[PDB]
Amino acid sequence: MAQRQFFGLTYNFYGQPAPLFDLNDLQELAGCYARPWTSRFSHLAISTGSLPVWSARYPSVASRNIVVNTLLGAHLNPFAGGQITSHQGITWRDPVLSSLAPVPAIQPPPVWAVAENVLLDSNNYPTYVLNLSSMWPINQDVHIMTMWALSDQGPIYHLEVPVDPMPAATTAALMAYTGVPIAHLAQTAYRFAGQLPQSPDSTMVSTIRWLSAIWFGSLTGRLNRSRTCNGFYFEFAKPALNPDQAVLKWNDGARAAPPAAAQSSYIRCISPHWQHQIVEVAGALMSQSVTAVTGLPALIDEATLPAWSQGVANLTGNGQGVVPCLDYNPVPMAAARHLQWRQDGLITAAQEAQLNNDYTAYALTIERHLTAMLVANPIAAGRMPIQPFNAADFGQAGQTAAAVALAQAMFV
Amino acid sequence: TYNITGDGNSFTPTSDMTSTAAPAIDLKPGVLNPTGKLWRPVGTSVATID
Repeated sequence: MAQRQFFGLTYNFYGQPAPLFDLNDLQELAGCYARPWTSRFSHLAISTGSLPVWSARYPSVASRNIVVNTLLGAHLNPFAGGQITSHQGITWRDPVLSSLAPVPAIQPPPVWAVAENVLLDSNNYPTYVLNLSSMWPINQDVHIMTMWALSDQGPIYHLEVPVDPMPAATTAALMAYTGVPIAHLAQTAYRFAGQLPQSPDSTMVSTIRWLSAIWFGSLTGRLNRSRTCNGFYFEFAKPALNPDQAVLKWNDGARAAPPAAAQSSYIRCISPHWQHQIVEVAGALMSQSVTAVTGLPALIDEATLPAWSQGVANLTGNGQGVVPCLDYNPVPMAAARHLQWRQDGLITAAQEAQLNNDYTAYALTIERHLTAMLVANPIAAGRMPIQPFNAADFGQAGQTAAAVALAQAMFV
Repeated sequence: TYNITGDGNSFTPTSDMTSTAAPAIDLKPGVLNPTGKLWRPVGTSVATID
């Protein structure tokens, strides 16, 4: 459980002298908030895609995701520093990291450690490791950070399908949640996992992992009304505009072909649109929780990775689990899914496939233009409350169809 | 089969019935073909027609 070298990776800056935010933005953060724990962040995220994700400070959910990380990244360098630093805005409310404090009065001596792009090992800091219990909830948060920050893309999400020994208890419970969107399940899960210093009790753990698969499987095409995980799939509600909300649905059609034993993938999203896709994001947050429990195959090998995030400690390698990451552009996948569906003869392409591809084309456009227009500001001012990214990044490529095919074969 | 060494057997050679067997058959290359070799859409479902 206490995975000793709990080393976590802080984000790089987009050819910036400073970490990604300006002083005002960080003020906003620290100050208008208090706790270093994701409650506040989740509050925003949870509101079932109703509220516009846009604000003056915070362009998207994912935006906030990024400034959450950078916040972390900067302010940790303080207390996680070699001999303890902390000033300029943040001087930690107690050594045990209780709250984001504006500089305690007679406390200058712990400097503001000017770091560059640097991973840190939580357990190498004596304060941190003393407080192993309280460390646990924040490590979760940490992972979230690291696993966006590792790359320059949409989140590196992990998948797991342990085949065969499947707890009967899991089944039973999970059925009761039928009707709800992935989002709220996730929320409860994270809350639990934090609330109790994390357990070896695989219950929780297994459950999240199964869920993740079923979602992903659904989203691909592999999983649907007629091809289920025993009854399990995720139903994409409202077939018009692109908001097609994945609810957990239990319908008995077929029980899909039990894979060979243990199937693992990781997905990333190459396209900035990820930002407005709460679905995608919520799997990634799921896979983080998973991490806390489990020592996942040493992270997505440096082959698809920017130079600053090569050669990292015990994270990227070359000859390990999951050497390449499975990569997608969200709008091509929807097409992929319709493909399968049609190949199976579930449905006529005629009107179904045409219509939704029409709407997602629209949704792309809207998103693309908004993300670009918003990025313009940070791409001219000293402030960055957003993912950094070029227009060529939107490209319909990035191994999109391979991902899909791999996900599928996984299900065999 | 019947005893060959019996009575009733006709010896009637007619123009109508000119000896023939199948001595040889046509095996011209040209003639061997008809035609199309059988193929598949890569190996995946009805998409890869290309």
